[PDB]
Formats: sequence, C-alpha cells, structure tokens
Amino acid sequence: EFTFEIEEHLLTLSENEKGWTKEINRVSFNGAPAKFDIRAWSPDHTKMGKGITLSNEEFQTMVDAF
DNA sequence: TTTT
Repeated sequence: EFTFEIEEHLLTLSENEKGWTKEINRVSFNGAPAKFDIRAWSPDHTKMGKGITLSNEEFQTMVDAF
C-alpha cells in the first residue's frame, strides 16, 4: 500500500520524446504533509518515474547553497 | 526506463 498526490506544481525542467517531464512539485506521500519532489512524470502524471523527495529543510539548504 |  502506498499513495501519492501532487499538491502543487512548481517547475518543469525538461520533457523527453515520450512526453515524460522532469518536475519540481510539492507531493504528499501516504497523505503526509507535502514535501519537495524532483521527479520524472508520465504525460498524464499517473505514473511516477525516478526522482528524489526533499523535506522543506533539505530544499532550503540546497537553495541557499546555489 | 521510470512508483513513496
């Protein structure tokens, strides 16, 4: 058992020939408070690809650093 | 090529 919900779309970074997009979103996993999520997504966003989840703290650390 |  596992669930996901894209709560907010922040940025699309690129799209490939199959229409999958790399995105920065706020995503809730298993109904938890949403985290930052940098991940590939199928065209209708019904299939997840490879990516990483970052807490607000981890994301701000990254932003401050670059 | 693709699932926390």
